[PDB]
Amino acid sequence: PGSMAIDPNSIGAVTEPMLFEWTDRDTLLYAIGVGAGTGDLAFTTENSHGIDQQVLPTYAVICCPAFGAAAKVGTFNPAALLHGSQGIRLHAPLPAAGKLSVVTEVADIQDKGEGKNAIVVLRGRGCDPESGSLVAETLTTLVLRGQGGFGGARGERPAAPEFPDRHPDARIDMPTREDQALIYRLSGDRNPLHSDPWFATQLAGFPKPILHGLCTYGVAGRALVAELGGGVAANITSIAARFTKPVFPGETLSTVIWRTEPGRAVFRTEVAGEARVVLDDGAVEYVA
Amino acid sequence: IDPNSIGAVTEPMLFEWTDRDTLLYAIGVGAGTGDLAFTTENSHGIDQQVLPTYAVICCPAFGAAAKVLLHGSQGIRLHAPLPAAGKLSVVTEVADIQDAIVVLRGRGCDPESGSLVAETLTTLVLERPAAPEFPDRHPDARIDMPTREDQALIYRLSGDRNPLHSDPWFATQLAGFPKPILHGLCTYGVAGRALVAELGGGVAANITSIAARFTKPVFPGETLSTVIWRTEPGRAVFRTEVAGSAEARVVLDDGAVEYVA
Ligand SMILES: [Cl-]
Ligand SMILES: [Cl-]
Ligand SMILES: [Cl-]
Repeated sequence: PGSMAIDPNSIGAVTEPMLFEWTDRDTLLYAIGVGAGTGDLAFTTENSHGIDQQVLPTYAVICCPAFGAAAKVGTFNPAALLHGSQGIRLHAPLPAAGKLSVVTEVADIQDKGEGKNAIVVLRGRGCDPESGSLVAETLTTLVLRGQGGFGGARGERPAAPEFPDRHPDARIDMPTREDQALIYRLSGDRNPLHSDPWFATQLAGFPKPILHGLCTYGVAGRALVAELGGGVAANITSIAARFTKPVFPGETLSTVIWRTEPGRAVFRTEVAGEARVVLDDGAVEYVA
Repeated sequence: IDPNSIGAVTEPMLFEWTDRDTLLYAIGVGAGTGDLAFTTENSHGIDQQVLPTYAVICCPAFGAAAKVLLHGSQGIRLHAPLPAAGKLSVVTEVADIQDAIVVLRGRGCDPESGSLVAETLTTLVLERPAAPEFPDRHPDARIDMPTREDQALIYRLSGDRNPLHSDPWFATQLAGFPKPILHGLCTYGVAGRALVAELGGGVAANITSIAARFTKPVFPGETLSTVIWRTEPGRAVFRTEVAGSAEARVVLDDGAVEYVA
């Protein structure tokens, strides 16, 4: 009776194309959502003198969400990212305003056994409707705590990235606002875990509402765009990370980065205390 | 500016909005985690309320310019609570051109019933009516509300993209300010919030009409201090000031409110 229904026969199941459309208001709102301000007007304005709007590449999680595919596997929440991971890959810049035809898919289902975890992997692909050309990909890895033993394949946990044994090449601090979740939720995730202290505590057990995991991911994304992409959105190709611990709005997010190989880096995001790691196993591909 | 245009009207326009819009507006005018009725829709035991100043967004008088704010004025009057999501049939009028001074009026009705929901009156500076009278005594209330340095970047997402408020280049090299300025309608909203708390009991519906004059500019990050006097039952007058660093700078003046208790 306490078991989660997980279809081990659903790997490969896919959703029909769904059109995601947005205007510049949305991409601007998202940018402010992940903490962009007066300091980077390319992300927070469209009509400033000598500055074309750029779109953060982590916006792929909103216009190309892999989420729809979860309904093929079971009825669990596709967006509960704790202990899970999120990856994005871009093949073109996302325009300030546009449309994508998004299809999703159950990429993988892993059964670690009764009283161990289920792992569900959802993959999103977004293409320009006219040309059919591939714009963005997303990968959402969900950990369903203790829900194994449903008749699935054991599988293989992917290799964690190698973190060089030295000091980080760069530490980018990004503050967050006490009210940040209230703006970030207007990019679509209205879950009251992030906005209602009643709910956050009475159902979820936290002293206060937690910041959206994807907001944290967007903040780390801004730090990576600055440090590795030269402040050029388009120069970040892929970003992946694992969500290890929750963040509270108002906490400062330190993204520690290591350049490993031309066009590649690894990272973590933490909150200075011993530091709490909140994003781990970060991996980035970028154009020099 | 043909002075022949008085009494001219635009054909009706449908203004439509969802909860995202009214929640965004409230955050635009500085509401936060301590104002869950205005900034959330699904918080336990709290129905979303819409700040009455949202009339300036859903009942815009500016349709009438084609037929023709600092230093200008804005008034609103509401006959019903604005709903979190909804729509209005809006019609705008050139109320008066003075000879440069242009007074535009908007009226928004419920499309199904044809019933009047909101009125707005927008005075643009390019008979001057009676200033309210302020009583010679210390205010009944002073309500201080901060703004964030990014306040204008949020507020502009309720429609007004004027680079005056967002682009440092435009503001300093063409418009004559030291840095971008906060939308006057934003300051008005912040004063709106002050009024709702002090005179409305936190119930935004309780504030029926607000009118004020924009006298000096505000910059994002400044604390706006609304000074309020209860005059006659169900009525009050106010100003909104930024505390000097010096004499306090008055940014909204001639403020008059009608509310219900
Ligand atoms: Cl910034
Ligand atoms: Cl939304
Ligand atoms: Cl807008």
